[PDB]
Amino acid sequence: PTMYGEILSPNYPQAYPSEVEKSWDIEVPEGYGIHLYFTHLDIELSENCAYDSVQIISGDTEEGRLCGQRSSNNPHSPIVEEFQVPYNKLQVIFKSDFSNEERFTGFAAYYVATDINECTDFVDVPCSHFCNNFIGGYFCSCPPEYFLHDDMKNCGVNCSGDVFTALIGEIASPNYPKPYPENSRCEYQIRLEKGFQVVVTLRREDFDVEAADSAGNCLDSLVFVAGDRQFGPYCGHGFPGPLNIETKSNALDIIFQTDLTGQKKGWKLRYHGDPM
Amino acid sequence: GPPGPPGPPGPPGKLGPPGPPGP
Amino acid sequence: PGPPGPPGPPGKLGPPGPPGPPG
Amino acid sequence: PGPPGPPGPPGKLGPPGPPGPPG
Ligand SMILES: *[C@@H]1O[C@H](CO)[C@@H](O)[C@H](O)[C@H]1NC(C)=O
Ligand SMILES: [Ca+2]
Ligand SMILES: [Ca+2]
Ligand SMILES: [Ca+2]
Ligand code: NA
Ligand code: NA
Repeated sequence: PTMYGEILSPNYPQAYPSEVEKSWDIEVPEGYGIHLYFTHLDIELSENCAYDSVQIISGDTEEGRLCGQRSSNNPHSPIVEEFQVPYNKLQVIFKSDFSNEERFTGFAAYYVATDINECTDFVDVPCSHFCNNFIGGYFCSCPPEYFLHDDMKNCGVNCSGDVFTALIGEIASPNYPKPYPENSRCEYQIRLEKGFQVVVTLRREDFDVEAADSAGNCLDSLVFVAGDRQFGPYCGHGFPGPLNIETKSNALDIIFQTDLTGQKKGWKLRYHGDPM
Repeated sequence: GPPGPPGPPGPPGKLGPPGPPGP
Repeated sequence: PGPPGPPGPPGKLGPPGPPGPPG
Repeated sequence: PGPPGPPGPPGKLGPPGPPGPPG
């Protein structure tokens, strides 16, 4: 694994021998591409470069097959041919046939590792918020009070952990009645004694979450989990479900999931305990 | 302006490889 | 003036190679 | 007028020579 290197034809800068087949394997570290450029090219010319040729192979396709004699157009650069590959590995193959009718001094080439800008070089940006490119890689960052997920791609608000054991309580989405945060997963847990059952009540006007898509799928959703039984997912302007839910369980999980865009007022509910 | 004419034909091919050995 | 013309066709076939070795 | 096109590619490789003598 190198950052730069040099590739010279056999016996350069003198003439190359006949019937030779030399190969070089070029490798730069991960997170880099390769800029390969020729500064000298003096090889026997033939149709399709069949006799003598220098070959460039990225992945396993052919980037190019060079032969003939060429000098640079610019006096500001000796580069005659150049290749830019988005891969970290490359192969160069030089071969010559049985005879040279003239003095052919072969070729001279150089390669340098080129940084990949993952934030711009691709169709999609691999970060929910801010993408930070550096040399040899990249990293994602988050706005204040947002934290990076284990996938190191998604940023989300910390709104999980609060366990409710009180027999009566109220629960609301973050910042209610101000808009809820985006790209977040909020988990609320209610734990009562055995003999009691969690019953959730809320007013219909106390629920405003982004509406479902054209296929009825909730992009933002609120769901109640009581073991195997399940209530939801709920979304839309106004609570579409029952305003009074007897969960038949002393333990209830409340999960509020939101995507990247489209936030609304949120929700506010009350729970209490009924006997079994 | 008026483009140049199609170039001349290339040089003749090089000598063939030496023949096979004899008996 | 005008832009460069196109390349010409290929040249004539090369001469036959030398005779083989012995053995 | 413009520059005449670059000369064409060189002719095909000559055929191999005849077989040789025998030491
Ligand atoms: C979020 O806040 C809670 C306190 O409410 C804390 O226990 C927890 O460690 C914080 N971070 C995460 C990832 O839950
Ligand atoms: Ca040759
Ligand atoms: Ca990078
Ligand atoms: Ca949303
Ligand atoms: Na050489
Ligand atoms: Na809210």
